[PDB]
Amino acid sequence: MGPIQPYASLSMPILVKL
Amino acid sequence: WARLALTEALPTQVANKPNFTVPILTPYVVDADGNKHALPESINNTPE
Amino acid sequence: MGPIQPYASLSMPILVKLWARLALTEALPTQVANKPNFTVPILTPYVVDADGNKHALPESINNTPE
Amino acid sequence: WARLALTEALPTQVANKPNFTVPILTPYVVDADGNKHALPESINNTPE
Amino acid sequence: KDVVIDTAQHIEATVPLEVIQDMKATYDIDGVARLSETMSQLSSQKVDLDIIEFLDHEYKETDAKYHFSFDVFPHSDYSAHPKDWLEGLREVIDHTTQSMKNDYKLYDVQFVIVGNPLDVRLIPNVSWTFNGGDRNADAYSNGIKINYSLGAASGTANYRIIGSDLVRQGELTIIAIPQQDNYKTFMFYPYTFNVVNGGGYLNTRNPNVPNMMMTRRYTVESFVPIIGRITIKNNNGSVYAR
Amino acid sequence: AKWSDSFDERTSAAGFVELGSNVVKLQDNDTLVGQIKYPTNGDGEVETDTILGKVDVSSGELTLTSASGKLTDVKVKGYVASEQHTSATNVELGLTRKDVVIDTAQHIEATVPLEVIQDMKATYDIDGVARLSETMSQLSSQKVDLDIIEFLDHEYKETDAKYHFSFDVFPHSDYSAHPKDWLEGLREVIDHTTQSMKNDYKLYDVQFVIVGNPLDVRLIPNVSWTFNGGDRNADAYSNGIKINYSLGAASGTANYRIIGSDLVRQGELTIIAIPQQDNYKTFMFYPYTFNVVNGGGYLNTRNPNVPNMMMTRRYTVESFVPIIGRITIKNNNGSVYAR
Amino acid sequence: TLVGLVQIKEDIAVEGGKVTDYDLFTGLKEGKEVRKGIDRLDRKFKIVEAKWSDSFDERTSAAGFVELGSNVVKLQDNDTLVGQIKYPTNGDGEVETDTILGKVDVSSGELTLTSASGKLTDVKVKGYVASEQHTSATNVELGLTR
Amino acid sequence: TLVGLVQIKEDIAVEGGKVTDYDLFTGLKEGKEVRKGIDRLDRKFKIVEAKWSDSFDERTSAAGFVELGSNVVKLQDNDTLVGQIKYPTNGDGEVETDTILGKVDVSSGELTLTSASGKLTDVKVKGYVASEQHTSATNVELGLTR
Amino acid sequence: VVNGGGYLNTRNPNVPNMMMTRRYTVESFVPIIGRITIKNNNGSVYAR
Repeated sequence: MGPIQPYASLSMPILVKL
Repeated sequence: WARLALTEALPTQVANKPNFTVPILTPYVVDADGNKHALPESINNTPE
Repeated sequence: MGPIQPYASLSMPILVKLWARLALTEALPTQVANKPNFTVPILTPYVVDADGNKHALPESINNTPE
Repeated sequence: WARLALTEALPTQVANKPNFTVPILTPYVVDADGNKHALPESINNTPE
Repeated sequence: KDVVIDTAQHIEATVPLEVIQDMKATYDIDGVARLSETMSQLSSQKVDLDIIEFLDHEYKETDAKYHFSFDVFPHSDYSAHPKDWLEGLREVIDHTTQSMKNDYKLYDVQFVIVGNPLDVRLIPNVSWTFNGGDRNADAYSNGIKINYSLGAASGTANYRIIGSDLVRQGELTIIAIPQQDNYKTFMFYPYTFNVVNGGGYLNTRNPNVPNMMMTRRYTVESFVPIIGRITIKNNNGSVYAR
Repeated sequence: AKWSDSFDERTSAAGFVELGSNVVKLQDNDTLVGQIKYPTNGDGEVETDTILGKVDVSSGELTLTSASGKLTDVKVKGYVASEQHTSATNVELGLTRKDVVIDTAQHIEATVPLEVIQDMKATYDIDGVARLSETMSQLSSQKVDLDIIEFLDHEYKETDAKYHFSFDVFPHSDYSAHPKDWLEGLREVIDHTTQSMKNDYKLYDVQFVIVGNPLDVRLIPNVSWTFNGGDRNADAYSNGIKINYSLGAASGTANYRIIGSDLVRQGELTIIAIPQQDNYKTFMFYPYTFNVVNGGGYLNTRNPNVPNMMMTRRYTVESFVPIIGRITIKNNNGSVYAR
Repeated sequence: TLVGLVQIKEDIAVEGGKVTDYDLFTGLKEGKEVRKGIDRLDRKFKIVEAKWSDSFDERTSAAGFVELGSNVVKLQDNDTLVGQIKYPTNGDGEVETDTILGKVDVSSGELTLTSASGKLTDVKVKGYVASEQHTSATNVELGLTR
Repeated sequence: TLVGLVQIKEDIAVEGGKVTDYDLFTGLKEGKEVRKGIDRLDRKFKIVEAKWSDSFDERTSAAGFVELGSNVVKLQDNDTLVGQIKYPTNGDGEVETDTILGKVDVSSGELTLTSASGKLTDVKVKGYVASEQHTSATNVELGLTR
Repeated sequence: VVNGGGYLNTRNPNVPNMMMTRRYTVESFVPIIGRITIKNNNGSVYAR
């Protein structure tokens, strides 16, 4: 919905560089 | 109709939330000027 | 740390609003209306004054100079 | 030194994360023209 | 005397699909189980704000026949503790109670007193009591009842004192309720309480999506107004700062 | 309604007429008949009589007025029957979030050389670091509680004194009784702020706490003395005195748990709502962490060349909704028997 | 006044509502309370009083600072400052002109990016120089007299 | 082009360096594409192109719209959009002026407001009208010949 | 998929239309992609 503030949750892996 | 095997190209992990984020971890090196450079790409050129 | 982007988590309570206390339905006497429109009859007596017009009775024999 | 008792003057839940958010949930109305009003506020008034 | 119960306003909550999939996933809240209990509480306060507008309207019809002012500020030569001056409010109640039973000739009436809980606190004038202030035992208003719903038994009437914060502070209101069914003073008529889960009924704003509609039909009527108003003056707590 | 000669008797002039209790409600066959007596003159009380014969078809929505006298307009009041959906009321949920970010507070340190530790162990037998740890541990502990008073000072001023109810210890100029019993009236400014907060916030599960100076909070229990035989050996160095610092109170208005502390300034009480519902939240203290750095690692800022201890306290305190009131106690200096 | 973090300068004189890269550690002397390039702003920074070109002081009867009561623009996520507020233009007129201010600041770089759609003149802020490292502390060494 | 969400208009005029309370649902066919005050904007809003006062296109050799290559301003948390944008000023002689845009928009009120910290002419947004409320969709229909 | 029950149509809203939705997003964290432009594949290898 519009007036409900969106909460971006946190997925688990941390994506290290190579 | 056409057959659809093109959706098996990319890896599909099924979501559970319509909005979520993922972090990335990048190491840096400062240069005594404050200008940090991203590490594992800036030491990949031989005139170091 | 500065360059680390902070991530605010989500605490478990939901923090509702607060409604008032309702007790005024207990104040007035009530009875369920089975019909959406009705009438009440008001029976009242009269005294014709013996000179013409009538007066409503139990509010005209209350003052002592009768 | 002074005696200390104001850690019991207000409740103390310990915090594991150093940065978190709490949500609040409020209802609304529409006033039949588009704009909203907070619901337990605009109702608790006798000239309704 | 006629009594008509008309159709009231519908309360209805628009419920799409993605508003339910998102709130169940992001926050674990239901839009069908929280908007419903919101729709009930909004409808349950129409019937408790109509009464306050009713008694404010019905007292205005009598043109202030039973209007007996009380002053929390004691008189200029009272000269005792101003707590026991608030025992005067018990006999401004009984003076306007007997004024009702004298004019309307009532001898079987139970009375009810509605008013602000800041204002009806002056009726018992109950003093404090003390104990040990330990954090291990905090009684979060465990025994608190006598500021919202109090019983009374004077020598002139019985009372069924009601305190709710919705009515404005400053005045009291005394309603006569006779148990003799022939005589009637103020009657509340709840007709029906109807709720549909869509059921073919559309929405007013966005008709393309489902909605849960509800309404309740009711009215409240006054055959003869027996109502009094005790204007409590200077109850802002400044009786000691003067 | 307003005729061609009518007085309002609310804004008295040539205006409308209040139809007090002789309104014309809709009868059967949707007709409106009423024999009413409108006033004409204020100092004359003419009371001209008239009648309003009216009909209106409801589904046909047209009204039809006639009157035998002289009309100018009638102020009516009705609604639209909400059977055919044309206007309903909608409710929707709105949601926002509030952040409780905790950050690095000020760390305290104690610069400790080597030749000052043996200089205290020799002469005075003073432990140089166990008199500096508890010096730090009492400074950080009083830094927290001085911040709490600063928190309730500033986050009361953002309520714009909504519950600023004063009180005088000097009784009124026509009181004429013992001023010891005038202090009983403090309990009815306390119970007046309390009921004033349960009416603008509609909560009934409170544990209203009172913080205040022990000069000011002494007037709340108003306890009297007791006497005993003054033996010179069995004296009790404040053995049973605890009712001026931590006392429980149970009024008829709400329950209480008062707090007496000498850190706050004399002259003002402070009421704070604490509800037992985990949903609603008035005030909350959030202690994050507290750790000591034993010497190694961190340097010093005043003189970096020597070793030093280190201690920090990570915490914050937050106000979700500010239910806080202030009772200004006036003229409390023990000078009532001097005027 | 003694124990606590360092208070940054209150005044930020934003010209035209449009200052970019404002030096937040201005007026702090180098070394003993700030180390520019080493220390960061705390994430407790907020604005408290913002004065437009058409404000009202609401404490005096002049065009002054609008003390933002319970609508302070504080550090949200992504280290930015967004807030929609209304300020009275006239005293007894009760105009309540809307102007949103949205900006982002950098913690390590001590720069703000103050941008307002209306006519902003300055803003009074409340931020701390964080003490993740040492730039200042308090020392508690004893003393004795007989 | 057949099945998809209803795309909003692209060209937004941000003259004067900023814009406030811009209606984003303009240009749409009102009634069957969108219903103002009923349905919202979707949270996929992002800017794909911008154009400052002295910019360079680098697709044609003219002072035109600047493509944002992998530095587009996505809709971040709490519906605000910030971005540290570096843009080319000239062609072979790249002066490379920099200008930050940071902004907020409400999904419910379909109202964007953009503010740059320098000089800006216009921008080219790219967003979809939300299909949470059943405003318009695609309709499949059977047909038959012999 | 919602086989009727509340969701009206947008062309003719007076008939019981069924409705079906499917929401998804594909996103690229880092773009590792290579393209091969195969030229002259129109069977004229031997006609030439």
